[PDB]
Amino acid sequence: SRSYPCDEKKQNDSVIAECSNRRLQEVPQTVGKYVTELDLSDNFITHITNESFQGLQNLTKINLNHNPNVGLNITDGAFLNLKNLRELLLEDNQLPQIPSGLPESLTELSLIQNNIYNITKEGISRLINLKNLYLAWNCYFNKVCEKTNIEDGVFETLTNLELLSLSFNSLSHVPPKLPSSLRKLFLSNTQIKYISEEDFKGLINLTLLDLSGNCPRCFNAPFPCVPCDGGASINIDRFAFQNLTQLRYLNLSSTSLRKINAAWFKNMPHLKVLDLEFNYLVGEIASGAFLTMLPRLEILDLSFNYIKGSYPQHINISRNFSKLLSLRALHLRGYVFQELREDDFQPLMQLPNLSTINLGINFIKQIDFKLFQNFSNLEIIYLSENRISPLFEFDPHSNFYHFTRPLIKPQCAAYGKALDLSLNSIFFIGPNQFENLPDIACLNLSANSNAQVLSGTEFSAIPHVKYLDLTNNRLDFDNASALTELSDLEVLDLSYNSHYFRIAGVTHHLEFIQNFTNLKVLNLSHNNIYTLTDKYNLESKSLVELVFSGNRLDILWNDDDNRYISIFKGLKNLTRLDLSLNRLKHIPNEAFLNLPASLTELHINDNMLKFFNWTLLQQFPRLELLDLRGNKLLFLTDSLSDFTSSLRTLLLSHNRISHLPSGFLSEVSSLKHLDLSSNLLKTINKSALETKTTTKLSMLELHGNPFECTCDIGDFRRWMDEHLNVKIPRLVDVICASPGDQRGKSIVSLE
Amino acid sequence: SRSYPCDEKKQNDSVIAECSNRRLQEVPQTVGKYVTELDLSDNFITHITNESFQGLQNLTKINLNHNPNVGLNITDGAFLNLKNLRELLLEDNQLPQIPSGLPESLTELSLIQNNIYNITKEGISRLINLKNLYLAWNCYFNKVCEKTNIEDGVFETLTNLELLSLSFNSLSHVPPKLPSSLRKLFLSNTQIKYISEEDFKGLINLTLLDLSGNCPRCFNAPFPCVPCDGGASINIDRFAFQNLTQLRYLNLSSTSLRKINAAWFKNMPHLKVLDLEFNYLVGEIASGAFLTMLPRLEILDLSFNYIKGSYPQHINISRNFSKLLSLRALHLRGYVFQELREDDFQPLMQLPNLSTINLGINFIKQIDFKLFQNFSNLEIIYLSENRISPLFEFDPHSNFYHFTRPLIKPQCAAYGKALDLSLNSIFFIGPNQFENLPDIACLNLSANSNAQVLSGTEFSAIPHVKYLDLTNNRLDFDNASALTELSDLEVLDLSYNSHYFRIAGVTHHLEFIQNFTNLKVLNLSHNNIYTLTDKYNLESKSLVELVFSGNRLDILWNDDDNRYISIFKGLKNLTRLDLSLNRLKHIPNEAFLNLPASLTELHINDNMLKFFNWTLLQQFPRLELLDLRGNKLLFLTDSLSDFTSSLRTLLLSHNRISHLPSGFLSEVSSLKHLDLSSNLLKTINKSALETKTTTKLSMLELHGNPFECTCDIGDFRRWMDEHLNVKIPRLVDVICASPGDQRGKSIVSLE
Ligand SMILES: *[C@@H]1O[C@H](CO)[C@@H](O[C@@H]2O[C@H](CO)[C@@H](O[C@@H]3O[C@H](CO[C@H]4O[C@H](CO)[C@@H](O)[C@H](O)[C@@H]4O)[C@@H](O)[C@H](O[C@H]4O[C@H](CO)[C@@H](O)[C@H](O)[C@@H]4O)[C@@H]3O)[C@H](O)[C@H]2NC(C)=O)[C@H](O)[C@H]1NC(C)=O
Ligand SMILES: *[C@@H]1O[C@H](CO)[C@@H](O[C@@H]2O[C@H](CO)[C@@H](O[C@@H]3O[C@H](CO[C@H]4O[C@H](CO)[C@@H](O)[C@H](O)[C@@H]4O)[C@@H](O)[C@H](O[C@H]4O[C@H](CO)[C@@H](O)[C@H](O)[C@@H]4O)[C@@H]3O)[C@H](O)[C@H]2NC(C)=O)[C@H](O)[C@H]1NC(C)=O
Ligand SMILES: *[C@@H]1O[C@H](CO)[C@@H](O[C@@H]2O[C@H](CO)[C@@H](O[C@@H]3O[C@H](CO[C@H]4O[C@H](CO)[C@@H](O)[C@H](O)[C@@H]4O)[C@@H](O)[C@H](O[C@H]4O[C@H](CO)[C@@H](O)[C@H](O)[C@@H]4O)[C@@H]3O)[C@H](O)[C@H]2NC(C)=O)[C@H](O)[C@H]1NC(C)=O
Ligand SMILES: *[C@@H]1O[C@H](CO)[C@@H](O[C@@H]2O[C@H](CO)[C@@H](O[C@@H]3O[C@H](CO[C@H]4O[C@H](CO)[C@@H](O)[C@H](O)[C@@H]4O)[C@@H](O)[C@H](O[C@H]4O[C@H](CO)[C@@H](O)[C@H](O)[C@@H]4O)[C@@H]3O)[C@H](O)[C@H]2NC(C)=O)[C@H](O)[C@H]1NC(C)=O
Ligand SMILES: *[C@@H]1O[C@H](CO)[C@@H](O[C@@H]2O[C@H](CO)[C@@H](O[C@@H]3O[C@H](CO)[C@@H](O)[C@H](O)[C@@H]3O)[C@H](O)[C@H]2NC(C)=O)[C@H](O)[C@H]1NC(C)=O
Ligand SMILES: *[C@@H]1O[C@H](CO)[C@@H](O[C@@H]2O[C@H](CO)[C@@H](O[C@@H]3O[C@H](CO)[C@@H](O)[C@H](O)[C@@H]3O)[C@H](O)[C@H]2NC(C)=O)[C@H](O)[C@H]1NC(C)=O
Ligand SMILES: CCOCc1nc2c(N)nc3ccccc3c2n1CC(C)(C)O
Ligand SMILES: CCOCc1nc2c(N)nc3ccccc3c2n1CC(C)(C)O
Ligand SMILES: *[C@@H]1O[C@H](CO)[C@@H](O)[C@H](O)[C@H]1NC(C)=O
Ligand SMILES: *[C@@H]1O[C@H](CO)[C@@H](O)[C@H](O)[C@H]1NC(C)=O
Ligand SMILES: *[C@@H]1O[C@H](CO)[C@@H](O)[C@H](O)[C@H]1NC(C)=O
Ligand SMILES: *[C@@H]1O[C@H](CO)[C@@H](O)[C@H](O)[C@H]1NC(C)=O
Ligand SMILES: *[C@@H]1O[C@H](CO)[C@@H](O)[C@H](O)[C@H]1NC(C)=O
Ligand SMILES: *[C@@H]1O[C@H](CO)[C@@H](O)[C@H](O)[C@H]1NC(C)=O
Ligand SMILES: *[C@@H]1O[C@H](CO)[C@@H](O)[C@H](O)[C@H]1NC(C)=O
Ligand SMILES: *[C@@H]1O[C@H](CO)[C@@H](O)[C@H](O)[C@H]1NC(C)=O
Repeated sequence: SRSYPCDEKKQNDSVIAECSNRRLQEVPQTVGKYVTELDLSDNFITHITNESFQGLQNLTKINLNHNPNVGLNITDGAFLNLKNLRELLLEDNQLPQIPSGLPESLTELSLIQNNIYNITKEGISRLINLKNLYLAWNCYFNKVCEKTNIEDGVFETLTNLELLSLSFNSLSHVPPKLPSSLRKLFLSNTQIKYISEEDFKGLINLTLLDLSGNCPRCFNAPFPCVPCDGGASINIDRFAFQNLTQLRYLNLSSTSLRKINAAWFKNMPHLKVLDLEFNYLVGEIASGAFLTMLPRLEILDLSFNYIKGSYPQHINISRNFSKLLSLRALHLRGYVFQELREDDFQPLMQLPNLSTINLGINFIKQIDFKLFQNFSNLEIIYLSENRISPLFEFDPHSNFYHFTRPLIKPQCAAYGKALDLSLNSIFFIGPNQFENLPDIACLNLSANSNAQVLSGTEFSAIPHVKYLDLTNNRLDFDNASALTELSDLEVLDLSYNSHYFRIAGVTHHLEFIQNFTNLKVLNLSHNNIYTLTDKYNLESKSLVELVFSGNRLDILWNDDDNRYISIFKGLKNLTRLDLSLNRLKHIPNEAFLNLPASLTELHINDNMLKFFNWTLLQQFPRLELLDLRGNKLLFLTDSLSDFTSSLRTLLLSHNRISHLPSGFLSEVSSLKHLDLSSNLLKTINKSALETKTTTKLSMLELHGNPFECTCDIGDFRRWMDEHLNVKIPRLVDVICASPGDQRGKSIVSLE
Repeated sequence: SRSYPCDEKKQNDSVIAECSNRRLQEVPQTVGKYVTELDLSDNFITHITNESFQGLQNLTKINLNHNPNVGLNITDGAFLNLKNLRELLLEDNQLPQIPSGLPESLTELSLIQNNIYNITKEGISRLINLKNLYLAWNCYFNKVCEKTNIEDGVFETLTNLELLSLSFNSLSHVPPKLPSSLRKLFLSNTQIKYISEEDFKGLINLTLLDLSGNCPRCFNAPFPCVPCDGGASINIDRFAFQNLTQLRYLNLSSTSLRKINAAWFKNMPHLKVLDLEFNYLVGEIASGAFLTMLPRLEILDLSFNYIKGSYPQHINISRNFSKLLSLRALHLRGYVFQELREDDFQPLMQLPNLSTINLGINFIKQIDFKLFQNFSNLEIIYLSENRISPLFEFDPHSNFYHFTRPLIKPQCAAYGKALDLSLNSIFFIGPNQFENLPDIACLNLSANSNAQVLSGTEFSAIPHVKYLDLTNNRLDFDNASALTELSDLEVLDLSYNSHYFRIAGVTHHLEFIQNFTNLKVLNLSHNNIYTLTDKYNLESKSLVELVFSGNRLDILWNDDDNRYISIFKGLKNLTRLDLSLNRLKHIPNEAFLNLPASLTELHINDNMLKFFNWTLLQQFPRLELLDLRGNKLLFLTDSLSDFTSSLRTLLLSHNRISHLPSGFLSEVSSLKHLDLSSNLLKTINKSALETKTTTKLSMLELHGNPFECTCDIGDFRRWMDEHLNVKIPRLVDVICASPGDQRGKSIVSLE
């Protein structure tokens, strides 16, 4: 009753099977007949008939995507026997045609990233229960392909269809006779140079229209890009939008617009979000009649509208921006101006809800920072990637014109008002740098090439910063009072400040750490710390988490040196310590005993450790997680039960362990998750995993071990059959290296 | 007659065996009896008896360093049977004593890095042929160890001894009764507070004396450091040096000297190198009477004399520096001053021979650069690691107080006068930055945080730069005219300028490359180049070498994009191309065929390639070296000789190849060096390696293949004996992965 090759899961009272990435050459017939969802994606399967899915009654969803990995053949009516089938995902299979004989039970069908140039009534019209249909990315860029032929009224007969995506195919015309049920319609990069009055008429319900990339703006495009003749603007009929009163989302990005007709929006009182990126809008941003027509708009994206070859002193914002009442986020990137003056943003200052200004990639040399104060609600000021100084490669499921991730890390933003100045030129913070700013809880100074010695006065004008990102500078920590003006500081990120730490001759002072009452998280990673001046110890009463990865503890804890022996002992509250990537061959016993006893989580992974003294765990009563992955360890104690009562998770993967000690797990009742994968194990003995008392072990990962498949391994199989409460993942990757005839086979199949 | 386990090399008409790092548990009995030198270092050997070396007549040299790797037991008289044994290297063996009954034939004995606390007549005084004796690093730092007992008169009887190294042991006094034949005496870090008149009295042959680290300067020490009481200076009697008239080299580093007694040098006409580092000499550097005593001095190291807690405006250089008329290099690092004024260096400007001035690590904010022109001979101006703005962990065989590597890369300095500005704050190069400089052939701007768009005017004042290091900046290459003012430019390093390259939205211009008539070497590595503006090709008629590693050719050569297909074709002179670390899964055939036909050397290593089209090698008539290492490749052609006339070296290591096709070594007469190491080969059939016609192959690397050890290998073993002209290195590392009873065995030992 151990599921193979697939893994069985429990989700919303329905059990699902994950067969993905298992190197399968066909549809496994061992799939449990009770499964409602089946993921076959990323395998070698070359064929599908009506015999593949047999016996599966309740199956509602099948993922066949990315098959074969590195010419999928589907028969006519291969899916026909499946009555309960809802969602079918065929993406990236090199299908020359829409498969015929698809069931009429389909509510969702994704053919994305295939060779299909023909949308036919024969394959489509019969399925009337379709909600979502994904045809995108069949013909695009420099791919060898044909123009998409859409047979007349192929879509007319799906009267339930709420979503249609034809994006990234050669179309040249909006398809006629679209069902009035359409909610979202994606026409992006379809080569449609003209939008008529007739095109969208029947759609009274449209929530979203994507016309983007038709007559694109092609200068400096990171994809093969073909403009309309002379680089003309897309032609939109004055009345093209008259009948869309429900539109929430309009994507006009990269349509080469020099002009917005305000009457496009006349009939769109509720428009939420308008994507205007990659057009020529500098003229419209300055005048902009259409901005009077957008009272409910929450998100405006004007990014990359810059005039080629122009570096203007200031950005010209129309007073009519003040008419955008509901505006939440304003995105202006790639406008390209020299200087931000307080009076240039005047139209934005009265807007009640505007929480976000995105000025990224403007090459801005200077900003009058007092201007953000005069706004009302700003929670996010994103200045990243400017010149501010002191004083298939494309994911088909992603937005094509910008990244969709948060501008600021959620963990920083959740503290309060956020100012992101990262990837700029502020190499020295003077006395007046932060004056007349709002009360900033979240500050990103990352990547400023800052070489200064922070003296304790630099942040006085913004004392309430909780989260400070100083990463990727060259900071010189020469002052014990550094940063201590921020008394409320919770998270401090010092990563990638290695510049001065690497020099033995200059002085290094980390003592300021102890001066914070509320400091919770400190990241010291990749600083190359091997030496400190006069004070060898880190000390904090508050600190919870310390990331020390990417430093040299191999030097600090060198056998001939007593000085750093207590380096972490003074962090009295510490529950999480990351020692990874320290080049550690061995940790001196006394050094390990000096780690804080409060630790619940300890990462020693990705070092060179040949040696671990397990006895020392006796001094860490709270330790739930020990991560030893990526070391050289050849040996396991047999005594672990007397070393720890607390250890829940033990990660040993990618080590040299050749053997599992008799009664390895005897009496260790704490241990839930043991990862033995990617080791030297030849086999596992009877007495190895046997215990008389209770055990909560729920997961054991053996994959990547060179098991000897002779009868010696029989007992382990018998252990596996006896305990099914212990989950063993990727059974297909648990593989017999010997005997010669068993090579490549899974250890779960044997005489 | 294939040598095992050692590899036997021919050196200066003699024969040496390299046995190092072979995991040998004891001394091999198979060593050729004609070998003059034997390196057993870094093995597991735990025992040396008089039966270990039997049969070896002419052995002059034995290296036992680092055994066992992670207590070497040497029996009394073990080495006695070796009459011709001269050099014995016993380093890092944890020897508790000097091994008794060593041969009287020893000229050189190295006991460095052991546990020996007693130097006795029994172990030493009988070796009267000793020239070099190394006892260093036995007791030092926080190591648990004993003060060194040196038995009275122990060295007295060694009348040929020219080199004695006692450094890093606790001595407390110079040993009495040293032989007058001494040339070089190393007493560093021996805890000697006082040097009397008697200590060196009779050594009239001494050319080198090292007293460094005695009464050390401990502030900011990156090792456990114990100062003399009160941090006081070493006490050197006025007459301590009076008889050493031959002294060339004196190391006084870190002796805590406040004052230098000029009479120390009264009798030292030959003194060439003086090391004064890590003392408190700022006063002496200003006054400097002792300088008059050193007109023959070539090298003076004053580095790290800074006064604690002091950041003076100017360096104060005594007029008496003008007296050093033989000075070649002056090292003043870590003096710590703000500004370098032309007058400050006056005393140096008439020194005829001074070619090197080292100003590293002073935190200098500004220099008046015109001063360097008043000098006479300056070839090396080292300004690295300053504040300049726009206008066991210790190697026992290395210098303890500074790196000995060249200040400037020799490839760069060879061109002429060098200015090294690396690791400063020059973030913008203005019109006057480089005015009044000498004719600078070699310029290092690395790690200056420079974000500018170089327009072609920045270097005009130093138009003759041959070698330009721009690495580790954030350069915005926005101008086709960049650098073109340097018309004689030969080597250009742009590595780690990825900042703006990684942003798709900004413009990227590499066209400037073509404007150089003499450009030879170009490093573009780790720039993350995935997109360029309007001009997709790199073109030069001059270029010989191009390093493209760490870029994205996976993106540039993506299937759906034809734009970069010719990217390297326009480099018509190119013989060397590095395509490593481009994340390549495969290379489009036409993209490959557009690689310059002139290539003699091509590196595709460390990509993701599963496919290589060998046929395409036809278009590369000059290709000697193909580097495929670190890929996923499963497949070799059996037709290879059809595709290449020229291929000398083929590196296949770390790939997926499990099989060698029949009749390969047939007809390929060009291939001397083939590396198949770290592949999946189970065996090699007869059929693989046969050829009728000649085969020039001189090396074949098999290590790391899971070899099958049945009689099916006997075919290959047969081949190996029948060709001794093909050397297979690391034979101990060519190891059978089956049968289970044959595991770990080298393939070279079997029935
Ligand atoms: C022009 O502008 C318009 C409007 O801004 C863009 O429309 C958006 O397009 C993107 C990308 O195609 C859509 O993003 C995707 O949304 C999918 C829909 O998810 C819905 O349902 C799920 C679950 O039922 C909900 O969680 C979710 O809230 C939605 O209600 C998601 O399924 C996608 O997620 C998957 O892919 C991403 C990326 O790989 C992964 O991160 C996820 O884990 C997951 O695997 C994705 O988020 C977006 O929905 C569209 N907006 C609207 C309103 O529908 C156009 O793309 C744009 N044109 C171009 C060419 O840029
Ligand atoms: C310097 O070091 C600091 C401190 O570690 C780093 O900052 C932390 O980075 C880690 C990731 O490395 C963050 O941990 C992750 O947080 C994500 C945020 O989740 C929030 O919201 C979700 C719901 O969406 C909640 O579940 C969650 O409680 C949070 O409220 C999580 O999504 C992540 O969980 C996933 O990944 C981890 C493994 O990475 C799994 O264990 C989880 O099961 C799950 O799969 C993860 O927990 C952490 O939040 C950061 N902390 C802070 C203070 O910001 C810096 O990144 C580092 N700096 C540099 C340069 O590296
Ligand atoms: C105080 O100052 C004095 C004077 O500067 C220093 O004396 C020097 O000390 C260093 C390190 O001990 C010596 O450097 C080593 O010299 C060895 C001897 O080489 C001689 O013979 C070989 C051929 O047999 C020639 O190649 C060479 O030119 C010499 O004639 C070298 O063998 C060493 O190189 C080996 O080790 C290094 C480091 O591991 C490797 O990089 C090399 O590849 C090689 O494996 C090494 O170069 C130096 O010779 C001394 N100078 C003199 C004139 O004797 C003191 O070190 C200093 N005190 C302290 C504590 O720093
Ligand atoms: C950007 O890219 C450039 C161009 O590749 C890099 O600069 C080159 O880097 C390599 C080092 O990787 C240099 O090649 C090496 O040259 C050494 C110089 O030796 C000189 O002098 C000796 C005599 O003392 C002569 O034998 C020789 O002809 C030279 O004149 C050699 O010692 C090296 O040989 C050793 O290593 C190589 C493998 O690396 C082996 O093939 C050899 O057998 C031997 O073991 C090596 O050949 C090259 O000279 C540099 N060129 C220039 C123009 O400087 C940059 O480093 C790179 N930038 C960055 C930041 O990475
Ligand atoms: C301060 O600003 C810097 C620079 O803008 C921010 O660094 C950026 O952080 C983002 C989000 O974490 C990174 O994006 C992510 O990269 C990872 C790893 O490849 C990927 O898994 C995610 O999906 C996402 O793409 C981005 O790489 C990084 N940029 C650089 C150049 O460092 C930083 O996050 C900011 N700090 C705060 C507190 O927000
Ligand atoms: C310009 O200045 C920079 C910075 O000072 C120089 O970079 C430095 O180059 C040296 C010499 O190659 C590097 O040291 C070497 O490191 C290797 C690898 O670890 C080691 O095997 C060698 O023994 C040697 O010590 C050093 O890492 C590097 N420093 C930094 C911070 O990047 C550069 O060489 C200069 N360019 C020229 C033309 O001189
Ligand atoms: C040779 C190095 O001597 C120690 C040192 N370390 C630093 C440092 N990390 N930063 C500095 C910044 C400005 C001025 C001096 C220093 C400095 N200094 C110089 C001094 C102020 C005398 O300590
Ligand atoms: C969103 C930016 O689009 C193109 C661009 N690329 C760069 C660049 N690599 N560098 C710049 C430096 C100074 C001023 C402008 C630019 C610039 N610019 C701006 C502009 C001058 C309009 O091209
Ligand atoms: C401002 O936002 C709130 C919700 O956050 C909403 O109730 C209100 O309608 C918004 N005001 C405007 C002018 O849209
Ligand atoms: C830190 O810097 C401030 C300002 O330079 C200074 O007043 C204070 O003395 C410094 N503290 C130290 C050196 O620990
Ligand atoms: C210890 O850590 C916890 C968790 O963050 C925190 O609530 C508590 O205040 C800390 N103790 C001290 C002394 O700051
Ligand atoms: C492990 O540490 C203990 C101290 O609890 C010590 O007695 C023992 O020697 C250590 N074991 C090894 C193998 O070093
Ligand atoms: C030193 O310089 C003078 C000329 O300034 C030159 O004649 C002499 O040859 C040089 N000496 C050495 C040893 O290079
Ligand atoms: C490069 O810069 C120079 C100097 O500013 C300018 O004259 C020239 O037009 C620029 N060339 C370009 C933009 O390619
Ligand atoms: C081609 O390379 C060789 C070797 O560097 C060089 O001599 C020659 O000048 C180069 N050709 C041109 C056109 O510069
Ligand atoms: C190898 O390249 C040649 C072009 O000369 C092409 O005909 C052949 O199909 C290629 N082989 C493969 C497997 O792509």
